[PDB]
Amino acid sequence: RGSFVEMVDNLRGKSGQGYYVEMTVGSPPQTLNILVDTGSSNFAVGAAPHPFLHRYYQRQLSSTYRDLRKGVYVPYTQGKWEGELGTDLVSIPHGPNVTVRANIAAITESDKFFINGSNWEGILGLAYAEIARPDDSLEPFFDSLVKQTHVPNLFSLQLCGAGASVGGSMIIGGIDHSLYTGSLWYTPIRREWYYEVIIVRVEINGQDLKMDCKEYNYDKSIVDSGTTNLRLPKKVFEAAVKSIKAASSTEKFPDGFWLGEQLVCWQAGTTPWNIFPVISLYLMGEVTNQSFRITILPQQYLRPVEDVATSQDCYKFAISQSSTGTVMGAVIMEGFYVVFDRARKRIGFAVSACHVHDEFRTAAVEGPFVTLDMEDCGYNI
Ligand SMILES: C[C@]1(c2cc(NC(=O)c3cnc(OCF)cn3)ccc2F)N=C(N)SCC12CCS(=O)(=O)CC2
Repeated sequence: RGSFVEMVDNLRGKSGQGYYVEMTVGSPPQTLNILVDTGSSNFAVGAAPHPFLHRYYQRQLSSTYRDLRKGVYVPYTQGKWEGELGTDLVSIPHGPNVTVRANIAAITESDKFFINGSNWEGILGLAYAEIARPDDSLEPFFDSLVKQTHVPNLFSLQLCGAGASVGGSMIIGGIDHSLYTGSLWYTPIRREWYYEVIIVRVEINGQDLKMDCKEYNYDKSIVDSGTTNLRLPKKVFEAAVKSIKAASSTEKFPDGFWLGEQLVCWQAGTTPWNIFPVISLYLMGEVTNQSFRITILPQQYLRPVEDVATSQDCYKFAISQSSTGTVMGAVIMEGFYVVFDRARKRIGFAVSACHVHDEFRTAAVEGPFVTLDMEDCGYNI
């Protein structure tokens, strides 16, 4: 407990292409890069020679593979992934020294699932059984790991981010104190499906948005390492933007930029960070009527876009509207060291030692604060 040097820096990626960890599957071990995803619950890997993929899982080569004789079909708005369920021996080379028999969805067809140019071939769904596909009988990887080893029921993420290569750490079964400054503050996991949390108050540059409790969590708030943006519910997004525009009145920008429909650029080394507000989410504390506050910088919500071939320091506004509730994606998580305390049904937040900041302002985790009716920020059908 406390120092996990072997796991420090085990996360890699490219800006906007997520964070991945090296894993091995089967015997002999087939190495794959796997996207760390706290927003889903399936261990799903490419199993066929899709042209975008560096490699893929080849079941024929593995003496420990076991077929479950069940397909799985996961559709969504932009496309789909489908696969054949099995189990096999799984390890994380830069994780604990254990091998687990876990479920593997072997991907055999997809549409707009894999990213062209990316270096990952699969997705580690780290959320709970209730949202595993096809159903909650399919035990998620982390449940198998805890059930089969002496690994504590906890993991933490330091997602580092650029300011294009990213990095960070996934501490399996513990916390590394060198990855954060100040103290951890815990928010309760409302229900064990996604990592669900309750946002209790929103401030832009210290100004309360003044909306009802309930809107911030309509229909859900989640902590999601598989989403880039801070995604806010429609009404919350509107009020936030009105406020951000107002705070950034010194320089004007087209209306499309705020909808992430176009980019905006400055001359190199001359970004006016200072003209942009801090954003504060207050989270339900551990104790009745107690809350804490996390604060992100423009360095977190203005993402550097290197990819633009039509221009030779451009940025994307990475706060966006949602119909699925609040999603605290990379925009949030790049500010903090995030502890998913599954054992104690809570998520810790602390200032990330690696978060990108300037000489003037820092990402912050502050408390305690007094907030009443925090249960009422929560949503029910
Ligand atoms: C499985 C999935 C997913 C995420 C990603 N992410 C990235 O690629 C990325 C990129 N950059 C990120 O941060 C910045 F690096 C962070 N995640 C890819 C495939 C997926 F299948 N996981 C998520 N947490 S939400 C989209 C989703 C779930 C909902 S759904 O089924 O409607 C579509 C797919």
